[PDB]
Amino acid sequence: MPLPQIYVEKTLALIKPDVVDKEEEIQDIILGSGFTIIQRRKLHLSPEHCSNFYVEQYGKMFFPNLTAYMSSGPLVAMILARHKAISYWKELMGPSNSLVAKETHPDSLRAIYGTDELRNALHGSNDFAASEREIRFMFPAVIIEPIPIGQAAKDYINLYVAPTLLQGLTELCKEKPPDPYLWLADWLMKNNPNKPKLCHF
Amino acid sequence: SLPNVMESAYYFEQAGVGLGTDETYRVFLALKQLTDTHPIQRCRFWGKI
Amino acid sequence: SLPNVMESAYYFEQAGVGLGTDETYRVFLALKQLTDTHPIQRCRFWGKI
Amino acid sequence: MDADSLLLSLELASGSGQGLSPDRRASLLTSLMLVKRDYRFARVLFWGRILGLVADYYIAQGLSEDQLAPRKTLYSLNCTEWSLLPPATEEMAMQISVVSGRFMGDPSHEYEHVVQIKEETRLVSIIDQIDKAVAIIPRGALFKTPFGVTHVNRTFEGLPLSEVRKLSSYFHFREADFLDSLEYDIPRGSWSIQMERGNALVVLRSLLWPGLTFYHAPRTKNYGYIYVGTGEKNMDLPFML
Amino acid sequence: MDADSLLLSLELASGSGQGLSPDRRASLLTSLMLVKRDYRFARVLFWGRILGLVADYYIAQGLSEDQLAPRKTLYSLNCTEWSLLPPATEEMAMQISVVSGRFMGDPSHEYEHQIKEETRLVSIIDQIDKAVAIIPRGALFKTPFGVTHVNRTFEGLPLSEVRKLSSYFHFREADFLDSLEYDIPRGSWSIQMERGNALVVLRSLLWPGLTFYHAPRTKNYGYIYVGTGEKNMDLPFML
Repeated sequence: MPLPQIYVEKTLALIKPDVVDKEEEIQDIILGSGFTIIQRRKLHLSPEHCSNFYVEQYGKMFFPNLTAYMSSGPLVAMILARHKAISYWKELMGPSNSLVAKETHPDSLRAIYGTDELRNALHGSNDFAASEREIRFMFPAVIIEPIPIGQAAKDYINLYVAPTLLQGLTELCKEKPPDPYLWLADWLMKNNPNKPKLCHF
Repeated sequence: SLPNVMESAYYFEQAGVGLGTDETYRVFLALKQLTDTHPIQRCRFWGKI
Repeated sequence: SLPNVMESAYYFEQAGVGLGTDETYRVFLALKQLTDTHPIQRCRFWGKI
Repeated sequence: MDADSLLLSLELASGSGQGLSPDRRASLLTSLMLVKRDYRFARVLFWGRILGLVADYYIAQGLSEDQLAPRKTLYSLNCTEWSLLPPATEEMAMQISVVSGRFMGDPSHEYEHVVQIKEETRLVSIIDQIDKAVAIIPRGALFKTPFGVTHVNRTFEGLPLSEVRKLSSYFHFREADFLDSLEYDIPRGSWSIQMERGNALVVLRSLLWPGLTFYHAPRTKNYGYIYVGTGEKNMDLPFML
Repeated sequence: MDADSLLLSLELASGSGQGLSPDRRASLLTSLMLVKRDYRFARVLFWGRILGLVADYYIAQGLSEDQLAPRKTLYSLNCTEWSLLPPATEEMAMQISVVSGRFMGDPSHEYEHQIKEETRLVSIIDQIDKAVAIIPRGALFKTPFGVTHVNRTFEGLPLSEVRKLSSYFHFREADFLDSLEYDIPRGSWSIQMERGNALVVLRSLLWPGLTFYHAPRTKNYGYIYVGTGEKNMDLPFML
């Protein structure tokens, strides 16, 4: 945002399981246009993993056929960085409904590599917050700008982590075991609010 | 019913000519599979295009 | 007189034994110098140690 | 083909099938070590052999530390004794526009233009044309300094498997990214990209100057090229393309 | 040695001369491509050959992402059917010490000194890998994650420190490995060079039959053992 910092935005490029075998030609298109490859993941999207990835669309719209479609084959996910990456990715990608996009935007990716709505050619993020959510769900521990400096991260810890940290540090004082990293790690893996209790046999 | 491709391949290399040893041996193995598949009286290596 | 030690070297690599093609040719050239230097009837490659 | 990795390069296994005898191979290791000795070269590459009509024209090039100068190429007949060729220019290479065909044997053969045209000057100017038009460099092998001195990349990996098939991942080894890409080619499609032994080898066979062979594997460090052919330009190429 | 050195036919050019055949060169190329396919190894190396009496043993090894991990070695007789050898323990290492005799072949062979032939093969393989396996300086980089990776910016060994002998390590658990100057006895390595300074040849003398090629200017290295299958304790009498 300011002068001595910069904003390199990110977007997610999804390669649908019908077109994953033709990946080199579309890779030539997306690399030659100006988009850069950050990291490519060859992932098998589970039916029980696609719903948590698509709580934004599938959670309110009834469409289980696309959920079965994402589990029909491999899925390639990539992170892109470009000057105006969202706008140029929407311009090169074009609008959805590839039966109409074969006639309206004949140079788009969905006009060549796509067949219909549910058997789509690709999938791209629309908003920056949606891009952040998509990247944070699919990809491992990478850093997405902006870093929420100041009171933004303190509120995140104080309403997401620090109640559990206060309850952990309350029981960690009485009694005092030696090497308390064991006790803190066992308390966090045991008294987890977001994860259930585990009992091995 | 094959001819001896290997001495011919040894004589290939003295002219600076041919597939070396590995690629011409895979050629000779494909020739062996072709001779085992079809009733061929003489199955010699014509060459490469 | 030099024996046919290069085709014997191809027989060596067919058996898997040998110094390589260029090293056996190099030994053949050294045997050619040995035959040209001394009045030798038979000068064959005994081997190397 | 580098002089230190002549036996470490798949020459006959490249698919062109125009390689060397053990006689010619051992002669190249000893003689290229000799021309690395008496001619002060940073590295010496075996350029290739011209087949000729009555004798073979073995050609090797040597390079200085500047890595982009015109090459001090060398020639041999019996592949053992090598001597320097004169440097080439455009006016001298213009002189053989009235003659065509293969060239044979000794450099003292006079060609009819009547100005007598030597075999040696035709040979070195044809070497200059094959160097200028074809015998590409791979991507990442030549990185750029701020000065005019170019160094060979010691950290060259340098071609992923997704960029093997592309035309744009090969540049022309010629002083002019760094160099002119292979998509600036006339005609479109004058290079044969071919997959041998799976991903363990690729050949960029030139069709404007056959039988030039470009030598991979990926994950390597060879990074080599070799021209063995009839010697004249394939002007027939857009008809067969 | 990797399959790349199997392409260049570098076993004969090392000078040991027991070597390999284009039969076995093409067979190891296709079959080690299969071994890299079925078992998810990072790198697959043709380990070498164990000399037989009725059949010839062909040995290859596979490695994980950690380069110092216990390898899953494999054996084959007809050079296509690769089968996974079990890992070796010390109990099988001191078991085969009472059997002195040549490697025969036909892996269900039984020794009366019972003791299976496959156990002898596996314990002999672990003995050679623990003793005379060779890694040059800077070939392996100790990552701070705890694993060992191949150093991909490995410039080859210069000619000054080829002959020290302090520039070659072992391919097992211990410049973070143990050098060759502490090997027992001293002078148990045949230090040699090929034509020119193009290849450095190291031959083990505690196990007669392993050869280590090394090109001093490129990233070419690897050990192949083709030989008797015996540890000679006669080596102090030889020197």
